[PDB]
Amino acid sequence: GPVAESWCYTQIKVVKFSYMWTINNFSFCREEMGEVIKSSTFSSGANDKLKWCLRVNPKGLDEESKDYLSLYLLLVSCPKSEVRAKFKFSILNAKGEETKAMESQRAYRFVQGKDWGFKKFIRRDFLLDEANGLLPDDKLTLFCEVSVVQDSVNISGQNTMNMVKVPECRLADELGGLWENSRFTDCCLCVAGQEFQAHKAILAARSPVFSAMFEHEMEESKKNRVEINDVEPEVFKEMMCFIYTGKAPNLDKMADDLLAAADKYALERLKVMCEDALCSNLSVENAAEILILADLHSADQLKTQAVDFINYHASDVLETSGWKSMVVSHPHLVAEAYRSLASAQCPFL
Amino acid sequence: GPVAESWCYTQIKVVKFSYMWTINNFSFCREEMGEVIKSSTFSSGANDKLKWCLRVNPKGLDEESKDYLSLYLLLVSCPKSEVRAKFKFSILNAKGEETKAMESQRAYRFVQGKDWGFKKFIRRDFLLDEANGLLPDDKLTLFCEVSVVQDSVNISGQNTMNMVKVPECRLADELGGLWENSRFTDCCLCVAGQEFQAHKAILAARSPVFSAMFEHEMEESKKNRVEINDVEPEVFKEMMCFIYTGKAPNLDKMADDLLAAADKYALERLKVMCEDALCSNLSVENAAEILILADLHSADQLKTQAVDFINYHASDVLETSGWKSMVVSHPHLVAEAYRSLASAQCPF
Amino acid sequence: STFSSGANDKLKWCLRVNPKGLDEESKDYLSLYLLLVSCPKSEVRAKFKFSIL
Amino acid sequence: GPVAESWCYTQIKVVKFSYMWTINNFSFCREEMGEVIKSSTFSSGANDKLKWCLRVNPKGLDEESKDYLSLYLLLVSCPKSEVRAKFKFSILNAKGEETKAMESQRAYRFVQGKDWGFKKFIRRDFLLDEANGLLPDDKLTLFCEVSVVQDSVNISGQNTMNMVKVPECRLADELGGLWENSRFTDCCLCVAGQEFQAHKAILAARSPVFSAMFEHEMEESKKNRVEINDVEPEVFKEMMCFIYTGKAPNLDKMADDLLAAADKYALERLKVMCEDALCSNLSVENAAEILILADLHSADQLKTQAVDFINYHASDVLETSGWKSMVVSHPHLVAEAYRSLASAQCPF
Repeated sequence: GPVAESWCYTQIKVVKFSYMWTINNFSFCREEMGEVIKSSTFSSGANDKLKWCLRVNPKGLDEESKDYLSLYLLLVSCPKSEVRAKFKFSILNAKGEETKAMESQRAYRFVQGKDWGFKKFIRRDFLLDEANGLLPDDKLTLFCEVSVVQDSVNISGQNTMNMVKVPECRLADELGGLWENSRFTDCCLCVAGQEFQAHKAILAARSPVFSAMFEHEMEESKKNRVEINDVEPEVFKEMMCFIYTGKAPNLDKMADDLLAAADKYALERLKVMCEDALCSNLSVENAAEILILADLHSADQLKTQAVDFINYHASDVLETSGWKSMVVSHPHLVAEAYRSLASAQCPFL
Repeated sequence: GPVAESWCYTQIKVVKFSYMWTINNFSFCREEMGEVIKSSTFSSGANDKLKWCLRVNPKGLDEESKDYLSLYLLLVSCPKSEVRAKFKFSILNAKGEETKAMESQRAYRFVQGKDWGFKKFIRRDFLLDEANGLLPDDKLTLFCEVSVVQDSVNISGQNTMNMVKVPECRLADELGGLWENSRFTDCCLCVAGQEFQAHKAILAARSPVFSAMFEHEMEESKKNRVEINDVEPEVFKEMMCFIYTGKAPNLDKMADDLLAAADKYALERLKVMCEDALCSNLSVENAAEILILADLHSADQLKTQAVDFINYHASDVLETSGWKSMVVSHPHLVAEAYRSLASAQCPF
Repeated sequence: STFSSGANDKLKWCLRVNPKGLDEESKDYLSLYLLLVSCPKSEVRAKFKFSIL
Repeated sequence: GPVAESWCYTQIKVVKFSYMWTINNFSFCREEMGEVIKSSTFSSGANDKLKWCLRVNPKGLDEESKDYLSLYLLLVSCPKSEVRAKFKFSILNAKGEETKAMESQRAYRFVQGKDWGFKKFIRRDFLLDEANGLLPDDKLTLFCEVSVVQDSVNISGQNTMNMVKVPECRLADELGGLWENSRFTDCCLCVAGQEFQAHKAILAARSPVFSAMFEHEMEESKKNRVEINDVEPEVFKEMMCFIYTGKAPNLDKMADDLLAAADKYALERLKVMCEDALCSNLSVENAAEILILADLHSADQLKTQAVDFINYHASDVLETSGWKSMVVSHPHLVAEAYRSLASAQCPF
């Protein structure tokens, strides 16, 4: 049984009657063919508004039956529009067990005055026979079962999926919020006159450089009044945003001096983010100073990509005054570029 | 496995419905040829405006369907114009397996009031044969699923290009290193005599109760030392590992008391995480105990799921001795179970 | 669109047309059908008449 | 025709793209069998999201179309899932009429990158012979017209629910009565000695230039009297018969100076609707006097439409003496016309 997410339970209400119909002194039928005996009206607890009755002909109702008992069912009151029904009849013998039971194969509709039943019910001679016990002590016993169907209803239920939904990771969010809110600050940064503030453990975890003068028993002097003079405060605030959160929102406008800050403080992750930022602006004129900053800050991937770019576009780099100043002030780096261009991407002649 | 300069991932959106549909007293078919009986309109959470319905003819649709039960599927609600879907019908037998599970090879174009189905679905006499088990206890149990597709989407990725890449993030690893080489910490706590050390701001960032305890009536006098003698250290160290790392590796072995710790320290994600763990560890022989803890430690959706599980398996849950202790200990939970099962059996 | 009158507002109806047809007899026949979309009672009898302005 | 109590108008929306296409020097087709030359991507103003294009095989697509010019219609990009359309192809002759036009009876299904059309569109030798005149100056021009169908909407118009009805709006009629009956005005103006009567608040309700003049320096001392001595009363009465009634009945007969007053008094809606009249009265013999007004009185859409008319009819606008007067009076208009003509004739 597969699990579903929606389902419907179409239920059609069905009720069952239980009726007894016993007539005494049946051998005194007192009439010839074509005469009926209407029963007493009966119902059940619900809905108690459908009044049923039975008509029975001891002799044959028609010339075709004659030597035949015939039994019918009739409905006399219908508060609704119409009612379809099923029925099973039976003759109770001397012992009381059901014999000669015939039922209806269709759900016949009934209106007030409509009858349904078996006119060819049982042979009258077979009933009047005594060996089968169908007429005990001049009593005729009949067993009536009437089943009534009602209008169909659909409860319908949407089954449960309702699995556990978990929240996302929040550590970056609350640690970043802890950065601005600065609850229970332990150290007071100083940057170009600004007096920033931060904790101690997160810094000594992010940067080996910070833990260098923190592990060497330098707490009571340097932690309260730590002085930093290299980085400007805007970039310095941005790199603590990186320290506490792990994100660099506006790196694209400050990729150079934040790379200088990353080189100073050994934040290798931010080093490679600055490599990322300064890679994707490679124009034919700025590659000289890109090489300058790459060699000054010991960058690897950005330096290699800049060397490949200047080897590709040396037709226009050489005209720039940055390249001439590069050649003058940096003897070794031009030689390194010559080395890389020598045994790569021109060995075909 | 070559690597390319670009990559296109053309994805077709697919939504899979599931549907149970059960009939009682079918042998009283009530009508001749031409009868149709409809089902209820059903849909999943997506998109909540694409409703479907079944439609079955008991005796048959036409004269050549005299000895055939015909089954159809009708689309009743669709805001858009054209929606196509490929469906599969089956019959759950007495045990519950599918029988004549047939599929349509095409995904027909459906519109507002369009029907498709198998007119020659199953034989009438083959269904009404009792030896086949196709009518268990005079009940028809069909199982319906439709696979609906939407307009395909193109992500249009473009890899290689600039070689630049991040060497991920070392945050969790270095905060674990803070567990490793001890720390010049902020505060020394006490867990049943055993000495643990942890910082203050990191606790105050992720826990309202720690921030409430730290800055009120303790930051002036007893800032260094505080004692917790309520949660045992073998789960306490793991809860502090959740505070430091953002995740808990060891949850399923020992979620029975760390969820109590999560309620005691108001960590919402950790509550939900152990809630999911105990939801996966629900079983018949302990569901009363999961209900006891879910009511004791303010779990809500876990309480609802455990109540639903007990409603599903109420026959054998009553046999376990845990329910008998639960009756005399917490009668309100028993009343709540009766309350929920009353709504479950509202029609009957 | 589904339609009914004010009373009793529980028997909703709608129409359906096949512009080309349904079967091989209706290759050159427009077909019009009327169906009942919702009913609270068990069954309802009716007679209908169609027209083209 | 009886009136029914319920009705429902079913509308399936249809839009239309009207298209010109023009190719030079068709004798230089430059290739044999197998060549295609495309067209630019085109769309209409609404919704400006359905992008179509064309393609033509100068020799043919298959061996059955060796002597057939092949034509197809192609859908390059669309935001919706699927679009159907009915299309019609045509060829313009030398005289400017349509010849050998043929269309398709079926609303074909189009999707991203699918073509539809007639491979056997026209006979290549029939185009090649000059007797029919279908190749004017070795150039081919195509008339393409396509209609796109859209989703169904039903308005479901219910009638005879309520016999009562509200008479929309008579407020414009009473405000028109405020001008004719003059209904105890407050401030009496003076237009070239003639006396007109106006109320005070409802002028400033719509006029930004009156709201500034009425409260500053005028209401304190000379509140009853102020003089307008630049606009003639024959059009000033028609102008004031808009601020009250919300409309202008007598527009076209003196739209030449109504727009002159419109930018003078900064009435935005009056300026646009009089720009409508002066755009509708565009012709070759008055384009100079239209453009001089559109430049002196800060018209923008009128100035754009006028210069676009002059660039297209510049063969005979230069013959007019008003153009010669505009040249010697306003050189900047001539410079703007040269700039727009250079932008139009950028490829040459």
